[PDB]
This record gives sequence, structure tokens and C-alpha cells, in this order.
Amino acid sequence: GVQGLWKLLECSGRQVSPEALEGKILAVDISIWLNQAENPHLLTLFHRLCKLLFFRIRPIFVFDGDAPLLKKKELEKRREAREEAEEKWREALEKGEIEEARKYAQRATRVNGQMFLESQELLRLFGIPYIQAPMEAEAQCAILDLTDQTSGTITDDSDIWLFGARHVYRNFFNKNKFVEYYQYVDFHNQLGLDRNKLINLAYLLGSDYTEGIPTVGCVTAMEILNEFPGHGLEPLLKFSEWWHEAQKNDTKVKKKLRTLQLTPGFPNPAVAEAYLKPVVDDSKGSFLWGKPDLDKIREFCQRYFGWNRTKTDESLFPVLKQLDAQ
Repeated sequence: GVQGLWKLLECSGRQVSPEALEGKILAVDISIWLNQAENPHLLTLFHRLCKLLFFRIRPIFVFDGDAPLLKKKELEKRREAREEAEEKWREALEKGEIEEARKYAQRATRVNGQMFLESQELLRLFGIPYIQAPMEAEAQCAILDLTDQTSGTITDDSDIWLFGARHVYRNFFNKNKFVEYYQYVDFHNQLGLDRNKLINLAYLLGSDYTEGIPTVGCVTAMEILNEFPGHGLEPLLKFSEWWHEAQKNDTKVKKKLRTLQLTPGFPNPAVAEAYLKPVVDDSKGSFLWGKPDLDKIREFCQRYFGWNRTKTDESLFPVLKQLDAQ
């Protein structure tokens, strides 16, 4: 996500009823949901699949492959989360508990095996296709939208815009009544923002790939790009030089900017390249949608949520109904 980027874009969002999505092919990036904090993850995935098909959407789910990890913050927390599952794994083997030793073993690796496979299992059971992006899933989503293989992407992650996405639906899984639909043409025309300018905002505000500049929100960042015009990355290059000379040695804005702390390698052009030129598969090819398998799902919900036939059915029967109508 981006800090306050969704805030700059509010003016172009348009409320719509989930019923407005019937029949649309729409991508979902499931790797975001997996890479975050019985079987709570599965319960939430279950409900979200029920809601998508209840509204006759044709989802296409995208997992990461080898997704670049470029934020130092995440290269210390994802570096101190695998190196703490070893300390309790190696220990848990010297005690005796083998059931707990297979929990912290799937956390030691770069990507979990249990969630990946069980999530794919549930999708197959609902007849919902999925693909693996070669690298970052948000980029793959965007190229599907740009090649007209989807009508857009359901996600809360504003980085999707930096990858060139054009049609995005936000807040689809909250409890609120209307969901928010955003079009590039809109915020491009209402604010003049294009892909490069969004990228520069990400370098200032922070995004999935960069920490941002401490204390810099929508206000300071807009003032920075107002003060330093230019094309592509030129605005941040000029900003950086000013800030450097302004430490060597008069408005309110200049003063404020003067005090900010920029890292020595700022701006790092590799961030922009990773947003502008991601590895993605743009190849044509129809996806396929099955249908949900009722018995197999009653079983899955037994093994993992401990739901009896009837509890499972409370969530499934409405969905089966919507799939035959219309």
C-alpha cells in the first residue's frame, strides 16, 4: 500500500453496488492476504470466495512467484521472522513435540507450503481458476487488465497503480454497503497524474518497495513535486540536489524541506525500474471456471473449521442459488 496515496485519489472513486460486478472477470491478488498475520486465514478465505461467487463474479486469482523484496524494513522483519522459527524449531525437536515442529518448519522457508497448497485446494473446490505470476502478482494483475483479459482488479493495495493498472475495485470485503470503483482515465484527468508522477509520490510517501521519507505525507509530498518540476524521475533528482546543497551552506516550504532526512542513495532509480519494467506474462489464453463441489466442501469445512453439514450449507446454499439464476 501507499501512505495516503489512496487519500490523493479519493476524488476519482465512484461508489457502486456489488451487483454492478455480475459477470465481470476480475483479478484478485491472494499473495497479499497470505503474507500477513483455528485456521483463521482459511476461514477468511472461505467467506471471501462465497461473496465473490454470490455476486456472479468470474474471479481469477494470482499468486506471487519469486516476488522481489526491496524494502529494508521487510528485509529485517522477514529476516527476523524466519530466524526465530529456527530457534523454536531446533528446540522443539530437542523436547519431543513433533506436531509443533512441523508448524515452525513451514515458517523457516521463503514461502509457506501449507497455506499455498490449501488455498489452491479451496479454489479448485469452488471452481475458481488461479495462475502464478512469474514474479510480483500485482504486476501480473495489471498486465491482465491492460491486455483486456479482465475488467480490472479487486485489491486494497495502491501499489497496483504504479504497475500501470487502469480499473480497480476497493473495499469489496468490508461490511459497508457500496464498494469503490476507480479508473485511471478519471484521476489522470482530474489531477493530471500519470504513472511516473505516482512513482515519485511512492518514493516520498513510501510504498511496498520503499520506506519513504520520514514525516512526509500527502501535503509535503505534493509541495515537493510542485516545487521541482521535470519529467520521469527528474523531480526527485533536483529535489535531492537542492537538499544536499541546502545542508552545505527561505520560504515556509523550503525551511520544512530543509529539515527532512534523505538517505544517501536517494532517489534509488532501481525502485522506479521495478515498477515500470516488471517481469510479467502478457500471453493471451482463456481461463476456465468450474463450479463449486458441495460434498468436498462440506468435508474441507469439517477438517479445518469443524463445521457440520448444516453450518457449511448456511454459507454455500445461497451461492449455489445465485449461480443458477440470471
